[PDB]
Amino acid sequence: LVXLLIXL
Repeated sequence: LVXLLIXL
């Protein structure tokens, strides 16, 4: 969702 945070 945000780069590699929270999935993509």
